[PDB]
Amino acid sequence: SQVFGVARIYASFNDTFVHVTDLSGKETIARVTGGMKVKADRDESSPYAAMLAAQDVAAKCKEVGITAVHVKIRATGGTRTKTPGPGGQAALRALARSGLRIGRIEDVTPVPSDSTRK
Amino acid sequence: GQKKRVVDPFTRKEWFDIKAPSTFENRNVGKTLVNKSTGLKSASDALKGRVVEVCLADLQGSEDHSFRKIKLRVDEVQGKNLLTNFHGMDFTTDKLRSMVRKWQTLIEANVTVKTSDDYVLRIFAIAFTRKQANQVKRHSYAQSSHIRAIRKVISEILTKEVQGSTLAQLTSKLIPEVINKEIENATKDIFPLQNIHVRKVKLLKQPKFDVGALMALHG
Amino acid sequence: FAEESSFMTLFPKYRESYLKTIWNDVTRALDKHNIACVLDLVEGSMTVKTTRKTYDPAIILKARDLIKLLARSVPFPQAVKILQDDMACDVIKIGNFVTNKERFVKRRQRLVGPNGNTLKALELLTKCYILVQGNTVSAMGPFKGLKEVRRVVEDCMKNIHPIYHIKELMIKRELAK
RNA sequence: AGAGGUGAAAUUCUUGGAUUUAUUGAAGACUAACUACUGCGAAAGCAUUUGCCAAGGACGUUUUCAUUAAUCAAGAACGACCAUAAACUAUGCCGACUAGGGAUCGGGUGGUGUUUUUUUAAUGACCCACUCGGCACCUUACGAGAACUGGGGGGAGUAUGGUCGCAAGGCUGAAACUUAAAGGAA
Repeated sequence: SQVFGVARIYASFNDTFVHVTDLSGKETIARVTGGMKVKADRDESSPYAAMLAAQDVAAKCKEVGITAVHVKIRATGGTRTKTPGPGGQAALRALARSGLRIGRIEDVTPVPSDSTRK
Repeated sequence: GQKKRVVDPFTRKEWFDIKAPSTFENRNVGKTLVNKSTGLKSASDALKGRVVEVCLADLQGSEDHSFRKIKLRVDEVQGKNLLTNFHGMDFTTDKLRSMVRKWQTLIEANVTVKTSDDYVLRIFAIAFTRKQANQVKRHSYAQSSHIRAIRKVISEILTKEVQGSTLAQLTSKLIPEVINKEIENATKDIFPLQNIHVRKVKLLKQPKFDVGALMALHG
Repeated sequence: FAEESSFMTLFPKYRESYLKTIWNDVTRALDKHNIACVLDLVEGSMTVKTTRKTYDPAIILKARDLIKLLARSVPFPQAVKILQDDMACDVIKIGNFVTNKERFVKRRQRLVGPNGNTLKALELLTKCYILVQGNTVSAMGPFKGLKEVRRVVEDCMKNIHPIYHIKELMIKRELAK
């Protein structure tokens, strides 16, 4: 009975990105990053900024008709930190608090598999 | 300077839904937005290169495929539906990270095979060495001649399980994990080898369209 | 709520006599957050599972960090500091920085320090908990501390000594206050 | 309509649409997890699969040659364009030398249980004893162990009528001129 999108939470250090797309991942339903909801340029990675961004993402998601979101959460990855930064828990918590049903949480960070350091 | 203004683009989107082929259980996987089918770049042309990456737990209904996400490529589109074909299969990264433990060897194989069509697949496999019951020593490593012999029998058995399957027969083959039991029964006179998996099936090149075969796959 | 999520790690054999003793405290610490968890000794695994009463979506990822920390052999009272929001894991990777084993083990022992002094001073200055283990450096802690300890560990695997970074941390603390 | 990045910023990219997402293609580098006090190499060093080329090691041997051997001064091999790090807290009693102990890697012999299996050719895994040889680890017993170079001799201090230097004055202006304007100080 649901309509499922996908969340594409990118929770790096220094920033977070909540970017709901459709089930293909091609067309985008309301990407708002964390650094635009509050702006002193150091508070952009914060749980508060991820909270604001995820809440208005879920507002536009219920506007377009999406009642439930598969969540795919990634870190900065590559040859770098590989840990979901401070915005990931808050973006997922605001995306669940603002009405959307949550399905299939999965870490999708790019594990580099013999990276290009030296 | 001056940037642009706004016109709401979710009035000119259309909610096509996606049908899964008959190789699975319950096959209405979701919906998709695409721009409305105006003349000069219709919607049915802006589709057809779209893959959806869905979970086999939903595509089979049972939860014991909670890993193993598969990919469906839109090929035909009619009746506000999307007619999808098997385009890939992966594991979730936390599955193989839940498999790898030290003091054992992982053997992995990958072959480039062609099915009974002119599809070519790169099909992978991973397999972890097991310590037996009544084994006292902690290691159970492989002796690397055993790794060559195991990788040889694995490459032979999955290049035999393809070329003797279609994509319908191969998706129907890797739904109930039965190539894994084939590998284990072929391997258990070299090393024990716990949790063989296939981990990845990659489409490389596809033959032609064949709309009648697509519609016969669906029903 | 959440439909179903489950994570699982698998631990080495020597940990089981410890995990069997601390397991009731993991079960209580997760049952206040409404997460089920099992300890499967016949394989040597630990799974965390979202139950029907789990109203927090992102708590299963912190339980995932908890079971993989108990596999990576941090203690339990230092391990259930991961279930609270201002904390996070990190695993800095140092195996792929240098060629010869002599230089590698001397730079890693330079990271641990004379009598553990460099490691304990870095733990104090960054408020983190660090384990130098094998050819990787695990850390728990706040995020400012995690970025600090990551650049310290990678700069110690390159040639610049970690006491220089510790002096810069003491300077930067006194300039931040 | 921001994105980098930072302790904060900044340089920088950005409505010619950055960052994020999806599909695709290329280029260079690397071979994560498995990765160990484990394996190999004379050392420097060596981790994707498969094939070929030669090589090396231990083991097995009721095979062959018959002293061909060990040691190191010398010498030989390995080790006009885009620019880069190295060491940095460390350790122990030495050799001609006795037994060992637990584990581990490679080979071999025996034992007789389970994984195996069968009339296509072989090739296993584990357990237990014995054994040979390796990288290590924990103990043991007993021995003269002597006949890319350049240097004064301890640690911690203390004192100075010697030698060699630095170094104080005191409002500037402003001195031959008791002299402006502006400033310091109170």
